[PDB]
Amino acid sequence: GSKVEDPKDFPSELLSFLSHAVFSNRTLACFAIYTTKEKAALLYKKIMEKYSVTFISRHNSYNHNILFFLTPHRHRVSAINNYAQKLCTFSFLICKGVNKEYLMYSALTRDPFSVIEESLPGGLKEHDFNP
Amino acid sequence: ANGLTVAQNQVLNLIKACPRPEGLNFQDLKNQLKHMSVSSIKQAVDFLSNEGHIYSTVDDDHFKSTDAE
Repeated sequence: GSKVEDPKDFPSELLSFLSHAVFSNRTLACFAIYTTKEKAALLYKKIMEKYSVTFISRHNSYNHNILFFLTPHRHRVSAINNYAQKLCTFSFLICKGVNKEYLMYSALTRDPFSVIEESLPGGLKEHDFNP
Repeated sequence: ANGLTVAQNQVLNLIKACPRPEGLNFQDLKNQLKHMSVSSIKQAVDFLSNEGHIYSTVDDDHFKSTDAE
């Protein structure tokens, strides 16, 4: 248009590692929140001490910020969506289930997708999953 | 609906229905299900991990669950 184009979904560069559906009646761990840097900053500290995420990181995409976190406690996808959707009083929110954690992080660490802050010392590893 | 094998269904159930706070270790899986070979259990664990039902709490052998309803 003439200003910042606000999308309603994730970029094609990450859609390949996403489950797409959020109302999927299944358990998940990896969740990504496409929002504003200010919003992702709040969720960064809130979700961390709310679900005791094993890993949380704020990444820069194109026009917004992507909060990538992995919850150890198993729960339904929609359970997280309801919580995130609730905090959309000052900014939008695109939270969807991640199909491939390590794979998504791999894309979130290349050229356009920059790494701002993260809890783990060097992204995700084999210690967060099961070989 | 149940996109899992009957064999794996029991494996996952044994872990989530375990009265142990540690959940169910790999050494415990083969202990309970003696008819389950290590090779088979490892595959099931990997699948259950991809299914997001189980996870390595503080070790690859230390399996734990939360949601499997």
